[PDB]
Amino acid sequence: HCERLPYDASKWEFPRDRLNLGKPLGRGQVIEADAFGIDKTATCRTVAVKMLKEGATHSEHRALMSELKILIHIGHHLNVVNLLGACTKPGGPLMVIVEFCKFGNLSTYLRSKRNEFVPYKDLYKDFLTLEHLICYSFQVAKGMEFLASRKCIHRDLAARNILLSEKNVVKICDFGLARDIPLKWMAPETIFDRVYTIQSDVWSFGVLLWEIFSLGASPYPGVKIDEEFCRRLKEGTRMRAPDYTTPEMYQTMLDCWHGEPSQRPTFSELVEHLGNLLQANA
Ligand SMILES: COc1cc(Nc2nccc(N(C)c3ccc4c(C)n[nH]c4c3)n2)cc(OC)c1OC
Repeated sequence: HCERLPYDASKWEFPRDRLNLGKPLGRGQVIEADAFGIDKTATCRTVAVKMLKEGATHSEHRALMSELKILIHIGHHLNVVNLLGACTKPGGPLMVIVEFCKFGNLSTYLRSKRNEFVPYKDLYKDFLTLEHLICYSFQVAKGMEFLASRKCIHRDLAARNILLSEKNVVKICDFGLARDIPLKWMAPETIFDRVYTIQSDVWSFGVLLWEIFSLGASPYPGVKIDEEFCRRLKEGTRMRAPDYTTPEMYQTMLDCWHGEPSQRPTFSELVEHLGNLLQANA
């Protein structure tokens, strides 16, 4: 019921003749673009634009319109990919304009920096450290506490859906399955009972932490995702600690993977706790 939602064109509508489309960013289609005056200043800024494919079904146009209204409803936060404007009027294609994250998804970035990482550390001069990793974790937690306060469940929280921007700002994206009230990231109650709550997102956040402190490895390495895996997960079997974690961060993963959803930390508690780890590293 996010079709009903209002669209204030005065606030959001951006003229199509001030958008210059660039290279595709993959796969609905996302394209890199240049927008003049989208923050109301006299500047040409790089943005990302979701538009439709050459087919134009009603359900596809409905879906994208729903994405837009959900983003308007959610509101702005530093640690989500924010809406800048949209092109919705009868002139041309439906286009949703968001902030461009120039480094792409966090899983891929982290993988590309495995020989450019050192923990806690004589002027290497470009490398990732534990500080960065804990900083990214803290930021996603902040983004999730925000989404939780807007009464959303993400339902697909994974490093590939975290985007990296300039100045080490990470942003939660993919709100196409965000609701109001892939198995290796899924909580047991969501696997077995089909449940989704903010506390199920906490479990996924735990898998995301494992992804961060493995530098973008795939969860449950070499494990068959079958009826046994789900047995083991129900029982209480968990991933071992990844290669680049601290003890404290692995403990937080285990906490997020509590069997009882109400016994997992809330995102506010994770923001508190991760904030303390960040300052302890520093
Ligand atoms: C993941 O691929 C890259 C992304 C990006 N950067 C980027 N920044 C912001 C958004 C965004 N995306 C994909 C997007 C935008 C709008 C929507 C909407 C309405 N729904 N979903 C959206 C998804 N992609 C940069 C890359 O290399 C530099 C990538 O590697 C090719």
